[PDB]
Amino acid sequence: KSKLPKPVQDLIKMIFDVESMKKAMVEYEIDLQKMPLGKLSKRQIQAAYSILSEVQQAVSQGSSDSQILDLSNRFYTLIPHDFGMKKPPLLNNADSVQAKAEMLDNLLDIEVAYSLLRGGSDDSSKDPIDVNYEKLKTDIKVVDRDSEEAEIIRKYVKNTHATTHNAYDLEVIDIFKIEREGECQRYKPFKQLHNRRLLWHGSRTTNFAGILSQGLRIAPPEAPVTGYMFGKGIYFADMVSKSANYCHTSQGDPIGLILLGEVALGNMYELKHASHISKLPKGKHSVKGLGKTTPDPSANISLDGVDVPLGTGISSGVNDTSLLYNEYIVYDIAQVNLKYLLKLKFNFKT
Ligand SMILES: CCc1cc2ccc(CN3CCN(c4ncc(C)n4C)CC3)cc2[nH]c1=O
Repeated sequence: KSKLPKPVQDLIKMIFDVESMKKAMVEYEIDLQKMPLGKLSKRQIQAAYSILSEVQQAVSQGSSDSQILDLSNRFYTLIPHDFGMKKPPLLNNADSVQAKAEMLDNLLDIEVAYSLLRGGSDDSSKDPIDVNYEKLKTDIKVVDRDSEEAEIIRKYVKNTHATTHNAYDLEVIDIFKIEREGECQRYKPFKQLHNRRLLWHGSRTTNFAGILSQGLRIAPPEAPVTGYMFGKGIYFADMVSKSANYCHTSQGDPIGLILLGEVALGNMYELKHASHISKLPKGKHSVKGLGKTTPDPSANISLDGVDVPLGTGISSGVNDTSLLYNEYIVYDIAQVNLKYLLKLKFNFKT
């Protein structure tokens, strides 16, 4: 039997749940009979991203819907979708490209999680929770509820739930302190950079075995850059609810996971509208998407020499922006040092 704390054991059970991986694929309208979990490969995902990039070019160059039908069918050939003896919807627009790139980004994390379960050793004398914990190459510790670090984290959650995300409220169940093997060493060129901030990143529970083993990653070269608002980077928010929306929890599955990462932002390239960039302008280290609302800067605090923007939301004074809240993007995986993982209960009012 495992000696791991019960909250860590429950976390491991959650992120390696095979039935949850299947459900995520069903949600993504994938045909499980034609493409089951075991059949998912990096090669097929990579080939589907390329078709998506082909669709991105045909949509921008104003190709006919007749010409687009063949690229759309090509996509469904690589990634079977659930329809039956039916005709699938046309991938003939930017919204379609964006939704399919988002789906493939999720399939990459699910493939990692499933490859970790199949690629190891089999020993019935060891607790399978202990076996799976070791596959993550991450030290996971429970943060004491009464500590100052837990108080700062709970205040950050409490103060940054946006009014426009009023459909649910959040309850912090567990706070974990996480240390991914070799991540601190990788972060070393950025450890003293200015503007280091503790920011949120939400994701589906089915992505966390991939996030903990491989860290936060950028979409591959084959992925269509126009499929992402600020291009292929790693996205963060300073508002908990903006990130919690990415958990995709529901009344039937209300437990979600969200990260707190130290992000070395440096000189930020400030943007108000979409810019599908391939690289940053010289001297810039990140992108800050300017929101209409920002946490109150007078309420900024320090937790281990890093800024924590835990103030309640106030007007940023920024006009004519496509964003309600800020977002931060980095384009080098080394600019992120994952610090905490929170298990949250969503209480829906709807
Ligand atoms: C503004 C805050 C924010 C933005 C946000 C945007 C998108 C995703 C979805 N993630 C799917 C898996 N994905 C991936 N997994 C593997 C690869 C190679 N990639 C690219 C990374 C992206 C989650 C997000 N959470 C947030 O809190």
